[PDB]
Amino acid sequence: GSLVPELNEKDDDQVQKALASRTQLMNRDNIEITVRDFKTLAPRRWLNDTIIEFFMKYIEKSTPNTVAFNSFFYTNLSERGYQGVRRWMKRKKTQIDKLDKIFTPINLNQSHWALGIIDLKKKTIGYVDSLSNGPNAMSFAILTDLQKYVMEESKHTIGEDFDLIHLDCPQQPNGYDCGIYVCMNTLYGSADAPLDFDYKDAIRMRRFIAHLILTDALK
Repeated sequence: GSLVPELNEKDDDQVQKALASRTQLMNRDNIEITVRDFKTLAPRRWLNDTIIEFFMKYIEKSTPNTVAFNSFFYTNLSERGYQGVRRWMKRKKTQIDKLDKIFTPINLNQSHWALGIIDLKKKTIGYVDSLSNGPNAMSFAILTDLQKYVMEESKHTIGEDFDLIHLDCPQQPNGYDCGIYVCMNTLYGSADAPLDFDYKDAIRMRRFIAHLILTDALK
């Protein structure tokens, strides 16, 4: 009972084959994944938005009272404020007051992948970064924006007294696995597990997402 499973020989081979066609692999929940996107899961590649979006949607479907927005959520919120994201929640067929958590993947400066976690139960908003400098101006803004989102989306019933925290997490050994670590932090958060994974667990994530894609995991 760990969270990211080890693939069996048939499933791992299905991944190798799809990675070698270096073709559409999936079109569900309005996410088309090609071999092109699938290959960003290949060893040492930058995970693209589409893979992030797949994984968010998988977390949503596999976690009660949980929303996990795609990377474009935070970009619209940042650039346009609450008004630019005002229908996003309703499109999820739920109300913010009925949630345990909201996950927001954050693409800082086209490259750096980080995570926001709004815990409605714990009444915290966390910034989780695997290539973390400590608190900075960007992390403060994220936290501030995510707080404004809670306050707005809830018609000002909740969020104003949330703890704005910088949540420690496992630090990546390299400068390209941000994406996978966001995914690792999301899965672990969604299970209320401590962020105590290591780099070997992160490499298995790559194979896992690839498996979920190939086995049409979004039902």
